Amino acid sequence: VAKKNQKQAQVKEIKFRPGTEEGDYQVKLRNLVRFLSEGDKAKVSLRFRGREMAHQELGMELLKRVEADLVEYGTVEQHPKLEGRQLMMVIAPKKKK
Repeated sequence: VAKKNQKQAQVKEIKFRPGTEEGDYQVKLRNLVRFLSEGDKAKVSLRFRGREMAHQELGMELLKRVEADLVEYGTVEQHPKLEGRQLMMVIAPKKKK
């Protein structure tokens, strides 16, 4: 049931950045969640700029904490992985197993 249903839906993505302020980190979290709440899929992507080293250890520890922040309103469908020079995570809507 896809690309041929009725209203149909589409997964959304939200980018994040290191050293993000609580304010920006909150609204962003809500957005990502809003996508899950409705019932749609959502994935996060961390982009580094300049010295990725610092963002590497910090960007990693982030997804981990962030993933949990969602574990309460979502679940992990695809463990994070390193791709090229960017990090990406996949969050699934809190529904079924």
